[PDB]
Amino acid sequence: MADPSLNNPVVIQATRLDASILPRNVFSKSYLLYVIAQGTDVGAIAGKANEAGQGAYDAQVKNDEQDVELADHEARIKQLRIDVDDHESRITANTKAITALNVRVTTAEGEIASLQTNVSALDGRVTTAENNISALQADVDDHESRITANTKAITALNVRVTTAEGEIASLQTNVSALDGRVTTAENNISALQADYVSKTATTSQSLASPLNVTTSYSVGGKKVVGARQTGWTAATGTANKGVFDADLTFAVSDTYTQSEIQAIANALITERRRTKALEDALRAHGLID
Amino acid sequence: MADPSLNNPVVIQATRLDASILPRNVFSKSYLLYVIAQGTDVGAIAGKANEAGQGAYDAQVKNDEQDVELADHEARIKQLRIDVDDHESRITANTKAITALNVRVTTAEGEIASLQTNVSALDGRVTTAENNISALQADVDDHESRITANTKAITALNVRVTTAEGEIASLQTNVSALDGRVTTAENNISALQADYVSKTATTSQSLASPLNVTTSYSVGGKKVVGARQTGWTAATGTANKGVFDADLTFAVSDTYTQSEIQAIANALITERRRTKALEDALRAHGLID
Amino acid sequence: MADPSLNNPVVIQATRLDASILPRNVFSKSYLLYVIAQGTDVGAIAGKANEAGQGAYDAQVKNDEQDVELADHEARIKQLRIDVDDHESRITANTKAITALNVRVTTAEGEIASLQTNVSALDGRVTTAENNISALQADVDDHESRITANTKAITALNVRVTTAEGEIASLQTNVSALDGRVTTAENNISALQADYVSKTATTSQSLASPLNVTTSYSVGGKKVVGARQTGWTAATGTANKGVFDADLTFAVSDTYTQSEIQAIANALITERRRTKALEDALRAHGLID
Ligand SMILES: [Ca+2]
Ligand SMILES: [Cl-]
Ligand SMILES: [Cl-]
Repeated sequence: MADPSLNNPVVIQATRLDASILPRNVFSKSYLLYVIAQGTDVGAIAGKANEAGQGAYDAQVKNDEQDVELADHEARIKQLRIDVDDHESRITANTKAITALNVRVTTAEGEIASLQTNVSALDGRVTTAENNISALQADVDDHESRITANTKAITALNVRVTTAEGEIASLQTNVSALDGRVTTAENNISALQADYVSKTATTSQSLASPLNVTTSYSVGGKKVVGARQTGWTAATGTANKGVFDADLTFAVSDTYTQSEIQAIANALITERRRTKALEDALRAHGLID
Repeated sequence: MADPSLNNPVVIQATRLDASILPRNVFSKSYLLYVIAQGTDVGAIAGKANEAGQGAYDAQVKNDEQDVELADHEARIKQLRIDVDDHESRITANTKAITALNVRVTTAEGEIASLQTNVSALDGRVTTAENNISALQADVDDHESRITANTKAITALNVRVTTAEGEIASLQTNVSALDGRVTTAENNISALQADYVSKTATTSQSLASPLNVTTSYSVGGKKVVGARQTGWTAATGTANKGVFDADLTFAVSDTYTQSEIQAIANALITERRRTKALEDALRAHGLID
Repeated sequence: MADPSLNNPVVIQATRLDASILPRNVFSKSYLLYVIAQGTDVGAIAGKANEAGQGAYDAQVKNDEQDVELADHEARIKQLRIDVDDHESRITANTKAITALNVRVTTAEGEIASLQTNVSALDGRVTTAENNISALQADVDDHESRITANTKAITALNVRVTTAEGEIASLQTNVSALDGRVTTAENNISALQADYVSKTATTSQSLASPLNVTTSYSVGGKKVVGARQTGWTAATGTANKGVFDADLTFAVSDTYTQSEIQAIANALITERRRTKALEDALRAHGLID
C-alpha cells in the first residue's frame, strides 16, 4: 500500500558546527575549509533525503486512492457491459417480433379488403334474390286469384252442360218416341184411305157387307126405297115364271060360246099368277110385308 | 497537486580530499581512513536524495497525468449508465407493447376466419337459394301460359255452351208442339175408325142417316135398283092387301050361267085391286112416279 | 517504464566512530560529541534516502501497473458506446415501428367490426328469403295440381260439348223432318174429315158413285132390297101406265043377247098391260131376271 516511515523525518542533525571550538591550531586552513563545509553539506543532504520520502509517500498515498477508484471503475464497466449484451438479445428479440407480426397484420389486411369485397358481393347477390322473391310472390298472388276464377266458371258451365246433356236425351227420346207414333198414324191413314167411301167418287164402290140407312135410299136426289110396307097377307097360289102375252080375248059373239069364256077364265088364272109372282118378288126382297 | 521542488538538487562544498589537507600526525590510521571514506559517502549519499527526489517528482508527473485521464473515464462512465437507463426504459416499454400487439393481432384473424367461414357459408346458402329461384320463375313463368290457356277455353266453352242452350230451348218448344199435334192426330184418326163405312168388314154396317147415291144400287155385282120412272098415272079405286085366291078356278058351262060369269067379273075386280096395291106401295117407296 | 536503479542502495562503511580510534587530548568535548553524532546522522541519512527512493520506485512501478489497467479501461468503454450508439438507432427503430403497426391494427379492427355488423344482417336477409322461397315452392306445388285438374276439366268439358253440339243438330233435323211428316198426315186427315161417309151422321148424305153391297140393303132394321130374282120369262106385249081404276066396269045381266063379255075381256087385257108395265119397271131397276 503505502509506507509511512518514508514520511518520518530523520532531520537530526543534533549539532551545528562552529569554530571555535575545534583545533584551529592543529588544523590546516583547508581541513577547516572542509570540516565546516562538510557539516553544512551533511545537514542539507538530510533535509533533502527527508523531502525525498515525503514526496515518495505522497506519490504512494496517491497510488492508493488511484487503485481504489480504478476498482470502482472496473465494476461500473462490467455491469455496463453485461447490460448492453442483455439489451442486445432483448432488442434482437423485440424486432424479431415486430417482423413476424407485420406479416400477421398483412395477412389480415389482405383478407379483410378481400372479405370487404367478398361481403358486399353477397349483399348484392341477396338483393337480386330479395327482389326476385317478391316478384315471384307478386305473380303467385295473381295466379291464385286466377286459377280459382277458372275453377269457379268451370263448375258454372258444367252445371249448364250436364243440364243440356240430359235435356238432349229428353228430346232424343221425345223424337224417337214421336217417330214410332208418327209412322203408325201414317200407316193407319194409308189404310183408312183404302177402305173408305167418298162422297166424291163415281168409281163403283163394293161393300162386302149389308148396308143400313135411316129412312130412304135415293138416287139422283129422288127417293128410291123406304121402309118395308105393312098389312100384307101373303098371296098363295102358283107362280107363273113362263110366257106372258097381251092378246085380245076375242071371238066374243052375239051367241054364247063356251070356248071364249073358257079362254077368258084361262086368261084370268094366268094373269092372277103373274101378279102373284110379281108379289113373290116384292116380298122375297122385303119391299113389302 | 505535485512538487517541482524535488527536481531541485542541493550542491555540496565537500569533495575528494588529498592527503595534503589532512593532519597525518594527529589522527589514527583508522580515523584517517574514516575521514577520507567520509567524503565518498557524504558525497554519494547526496546522489540519492538527488535521485530519490527526482523519481519522487517523476512519480508526481505520471500521477497528475493519470488523475485527469481517470476523471475523464468517470465523466464517460457517468454518461454511459445515463444513456443505458434510456435504453432499459425503452425496450421494456417496447416489449410491453409487443405483447399488446400480439393479443390484438390474434383477435384480428380470430374474427377474420369467422368472417371467412360465414361468407363462405352464406355463399353456399345463396347458391342454393338462387338455384331455387331460377326454377321458381320457370314454374311460375309457365303457369300463366297455362292460366291463359285455361281461361281462354273457359270463355270459348262458355260461348259454345250458351249457343247450345239457346238451340235446345227452341227444340224443346217444338217437340212439345209436335207431341201436342201427333196426339191430336192420333185423336182424330181414332174418331174416324169408329165413324167410317168400310170395304173389308163382313158383318152389317149401319147409318143413322138417309143415304144418297149416283145412278145405281147393286148387289152381287148385279144392279138391283136405279132411277125413278115418271111416266105413271095414278091407279085409282080400292087396293086389296088381304087374302088373294090360291089357284082360284072357274068351271064353265055350255049354256049361259049368270053365277059363272058373276064369279069371273069378281075375280077380275079383286085382282085389279091387287095390281093397284103393288103400284100404290111402289109409289110409296118411290120406285115409280 | 520503471528504473530499478532506485531499488538498489548505498553501501556505507560498517565502522562508525567507535572512539577507540579518536584523538586523545586533541578534541574538546564540544567537538567530541559533534564528530561522534555526525557519524550516526550520516549513516542514517543514507538508509532513508535509500528508502526515500525505494518509495519513489514503488510509487513508479505501481503507476506502471496503473497504466496497464487504464489501457483496458479505454478499450472497453470505446466498445461500450460502439454497441450503445447502435442500440439507440435500433431501439428508435423498434419504437417508431411499434407505432406504425398499431394504427394499421386500430383501423383494421374497426373495418372488421363494420364487416361483422353487415354480415349479421346478411344472415337474416338470406334466411327471410329462404323462408319466402319454400312458401313459394309449396304454393307452386299446389299450383301445379290445380292447373292439371283445371285442364283435365276442360278437355273433358270439350269432349262433352262436341258430342252435344252434334247431338242437337241431328236432333235439329229429326224435329223438322217430323214436322213435315205430321203436316203431310194432318193434311190427309182433314181430307177424310170432309169426305168419308159417317155411321153417326144426321143430315142426309151423298155419293157420286153407284153403291154396291154384298147381300142385303136395309132400312129401319128389316131387309128391303136383296139379290135380284131369277126364273122369270120376259113378257111379250104392250104396256099401259096410263089411267087405271079398280072400279067395277063389268055388268052381268041374266041373259046374253049382247056382248058385255067383251067388256070383261077388254078389262082383262088392259089389266095384263099394267102387269106387264109393273114387271118392266122391276126389270129396268134390275130387281128381277
Ligand atoms: Ca498516478
Ligand atoms: Cl287454370
Ligand atoms: Cl426494443
